[PDB]
Amino acid sequence: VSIKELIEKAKVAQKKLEAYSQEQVDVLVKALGKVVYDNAEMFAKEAVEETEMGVYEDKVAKCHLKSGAIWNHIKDKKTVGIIKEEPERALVYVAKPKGVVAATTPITNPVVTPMCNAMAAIKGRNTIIVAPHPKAKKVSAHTVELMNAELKKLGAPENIIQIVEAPSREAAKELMESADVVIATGGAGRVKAAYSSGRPAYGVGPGNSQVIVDKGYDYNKAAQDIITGRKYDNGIICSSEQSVIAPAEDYDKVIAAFVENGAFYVEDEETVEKFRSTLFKDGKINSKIIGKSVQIIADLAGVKVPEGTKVIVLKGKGAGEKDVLCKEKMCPVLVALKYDTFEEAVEIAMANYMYEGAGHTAGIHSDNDENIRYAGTVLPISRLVVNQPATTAGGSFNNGFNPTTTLGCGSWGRNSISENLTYEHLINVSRIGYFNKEAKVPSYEEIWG
Amino acid sequence: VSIKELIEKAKVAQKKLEAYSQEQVDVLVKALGKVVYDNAEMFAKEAVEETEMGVYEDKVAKCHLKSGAIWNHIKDKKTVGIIKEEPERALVYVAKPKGVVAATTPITNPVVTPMCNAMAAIKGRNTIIVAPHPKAKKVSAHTVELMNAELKKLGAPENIIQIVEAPSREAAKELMESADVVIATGGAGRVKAAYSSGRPAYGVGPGNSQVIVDKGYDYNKAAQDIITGRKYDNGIICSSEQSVIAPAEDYDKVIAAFVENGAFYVEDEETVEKFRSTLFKDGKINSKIIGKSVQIIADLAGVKVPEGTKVIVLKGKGAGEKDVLCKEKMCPVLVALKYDTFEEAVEIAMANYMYEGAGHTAGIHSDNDENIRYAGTVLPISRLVVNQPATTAGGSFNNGFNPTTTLGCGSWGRNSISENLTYEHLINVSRIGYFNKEAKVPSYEEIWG
Repeated sequence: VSIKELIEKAKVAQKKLEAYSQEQVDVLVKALGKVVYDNAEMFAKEAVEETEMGVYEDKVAKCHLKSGAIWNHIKDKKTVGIIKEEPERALVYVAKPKGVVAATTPITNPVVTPMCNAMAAIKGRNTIIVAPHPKAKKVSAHTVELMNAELKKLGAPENIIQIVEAPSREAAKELMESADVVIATGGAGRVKAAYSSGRPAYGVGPGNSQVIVDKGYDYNKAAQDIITGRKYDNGIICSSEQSVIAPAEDYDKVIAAFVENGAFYVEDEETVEKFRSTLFKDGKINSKIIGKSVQIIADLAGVKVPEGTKVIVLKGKGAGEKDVLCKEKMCPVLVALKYDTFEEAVEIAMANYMYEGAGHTAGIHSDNDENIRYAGTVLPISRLVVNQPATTAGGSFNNGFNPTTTLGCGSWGRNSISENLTYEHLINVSRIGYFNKEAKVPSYEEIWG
Repeated sequence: VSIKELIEKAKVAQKKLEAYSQEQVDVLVKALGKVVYDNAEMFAKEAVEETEMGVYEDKVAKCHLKSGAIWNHIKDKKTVGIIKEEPERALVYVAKPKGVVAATTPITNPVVTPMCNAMAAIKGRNTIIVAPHPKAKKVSAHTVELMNAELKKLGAPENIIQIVEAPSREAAKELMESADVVIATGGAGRVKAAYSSGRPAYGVGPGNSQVIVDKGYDYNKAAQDIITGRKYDNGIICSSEQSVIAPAEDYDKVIAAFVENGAFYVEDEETVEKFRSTLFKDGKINSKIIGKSVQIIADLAGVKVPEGTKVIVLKGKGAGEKDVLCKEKMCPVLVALKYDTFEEAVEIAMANYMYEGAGHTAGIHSDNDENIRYAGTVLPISRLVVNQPATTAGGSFNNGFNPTTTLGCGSWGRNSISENLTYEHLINVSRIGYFNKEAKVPSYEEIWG
């Protein structure tokens, strides 16, 4: 099945799907997330043992959280036909499909990403063609199979969800250039290909979530939240915490709070280098430790780490490019940096985002809202996460971030949107704009007064 | 001055401009539009006589309308720092610059487009580098010169607005690939280059505004509005009317209303072909008649057209690809098509958008709001214009369309947005997202009930 065949099958199905009503669309979208929720144990076991990375229980919770939070958010959203009337502007808003969606899915979330993109596309009467990551093509195609089985039970049009099993680089390039809109969730090489296809694209970016712990905050609570997000799925989540920027006044208190909650702190220079020379090879992350457990990393580094350790905290030689450990670490390892005062703490996180990860996510644990707002104003980020694990940046029942699996990084990460990808970005919103007669034309003084 | 120098000067100026407040930004933006308003007579005379297309008085009104309507819309908009608080979602919205903007400007609007893009960029503390069309580089650089003169009077940072005078295709390609965000207002070749640069881009599309006149409407009013938009600037406006889809019941009444208001109607097959073989060469528009007067087109066609004629109405052989006249005509010429009933009138316009211009603008003249809403729901357009000239789709004091010079065509025209380009698209909007504790976690029945 060539790409031109997949595109033609998707365009035919979309024209059939365009005749669907708001209710008939929502029926299909709800079942897409429910089948991922009901088969979470099977998908998580296959994804972990095929991609050779991640934690089984964490992917089960990921399938449960993503599928439920997405449908809970989009169940009452109007995305078909006329959706909003603004008489004060003499405007009527109409929601129209964009057409055929091409979605390249990653290896880290090979189940919830094909689900999220398909739910967001079908929500706006669009069809989707999935191109999975090669090391995850089996579990990603199995998710599409279980989703298409439920769509067939509901009499949905065939081929509204398609899969490109094992495509070449030219095939994925042929797919993105042929589709009406592109979604690229993965490495910077796949994202740059999306914005080079001559088509409007939605991409992601490399993460590097910096975490500021403010003076006086509950260090035990901050430690628990940061450890929970760092070890989540063995640390392959893009928004996962990467550093702990702690005040030098209470530095021993912050570290002891991490050690109390299952962290192994390393201060010795030679011992940290045993981890640094293992995690990074010529400034690049070692692919053999991506998504691996703490004991796997500890054995390869030759350092004794006690059993039950959740994360590894390493004292960094400095901020920014003073230490390769300040880059994105796709493994349960945190770099520890001390700061003098808050503006410098913002500067320390600023230098790490210039090193890698600008435009993604940051985390802060503080009761000082003047400090939280100052951090949110200066840092080059799309999402600031306050007093909770940074891994919740993709949507939670306790925060206001839009649930998604595609976190846009804005212009910093070379993306079109600096927000979470939802149904909104997969529909064209038009305007009917009437002739407002009651409005008075401003004069020269009324314009430039 | 190489492109790498222009980028470095723009990045330095943007970091200086980022320190500006909301008030200090609005001061610069107001002066950018005012200097184009105050020098409209000089800019319009130079643009007409350099690009060899358009009408002098129409470009004066264009400079007056665009500059005033844009500032009147963005004067009170918050685009610096924290701009919105949503306590019901525990969200705080922050507006951040995207960086350096690369804007390729067209030959048809070489004055208001460099102004609009610069006003929208500086509104969000961004800097802009303008790459003008070769046949309009003198008047486009003169606009940048007069704008930078006013910025210098106000002590603004130098080089927040730059110009690439006469760049090669490789130079414009080097500029778009180097900037943080791209704006491409021009032909489909320049737009496709923007979305192929590996950067997030905002483009336009070829227009082909179809106009439906409903049964029973004021045919004299519809004729006046359609003629006004067709002859505007000798018909080079992208949203300008291209056809008159009239009911066959009152076809003679609609045509007589056009003739009464200064139109020359042609019904003879051989005489229409004299125009068709002149307007189009092998299906492509003849560049010698783009933006030219009615008498210029009439002389080249060898057809006697009376003096004082405003537009030329040509009876088409059929809808869609049955007549090359149903394509975009960048000249004061309309194609006339009769329809049986309203659903077919929507189908006739549908076939012309499939031929050319899908995703742009349509016009309708009707008192039946059920028909207006049916047309707005089905037609593949970003803007429907009701009971007024379609050239007002770029913003008017009597409609709710956002004032702009960059009209996005959505996924149909291979653009990222299906709306008018404003300050909103040139800023990154981030979220601070607090931890909502009062929210209750839904259970299985509460999620999938």
